[PDB]
Amino acid sequence: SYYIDADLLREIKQHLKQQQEGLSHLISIIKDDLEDIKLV
Amino acid sequence: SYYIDADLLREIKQHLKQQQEGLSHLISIIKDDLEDIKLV
Amino acid sequence: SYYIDADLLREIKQHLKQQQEGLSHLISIIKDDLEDIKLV
Amino acid sequence: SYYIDADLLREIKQHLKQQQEGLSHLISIIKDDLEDIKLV
Repeated sequence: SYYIDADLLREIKQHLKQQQEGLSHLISIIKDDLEDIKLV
Repeated sequence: SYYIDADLLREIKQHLKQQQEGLSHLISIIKDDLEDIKLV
Repeated sequence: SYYIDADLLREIKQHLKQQQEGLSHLISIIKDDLEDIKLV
Repeated sequence: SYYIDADLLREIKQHLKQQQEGLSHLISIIKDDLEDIKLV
């Protein structure tokens, strides 16, 4: 049978992966601002 | 103690704003798809 | 012959709303921080 | 110039990590949905 929302689920997943990459990028910017800390 | 530039918060908040827009987009398209499917 | 399961989409929508709640809370925390910055 | 405690930034990072967990869980749910649709 044809799953009527197949293309939609694929699109939602792709958007979520893009958003996940955005969060990774944010986390990376934060890590880069903290990376030179030797102690705390 | 360790500190960072306060303006980093504004960069973070800008990206989060965008994350929010992305989530809103996805919620909207799901609501639209559910409306279109008329089960009888 | 189609296969349709609206519960799958409702589940995804529920998770997206939960995500949006968390993201709104984080934005609020950063706005609070930026308010405090302005005052020194 | 204005400086914020590095710990405030580590806290934001912790919330971002929680957001990443949420997106991962949702991506996993969609992936599982799409596997299941193969058999209908």
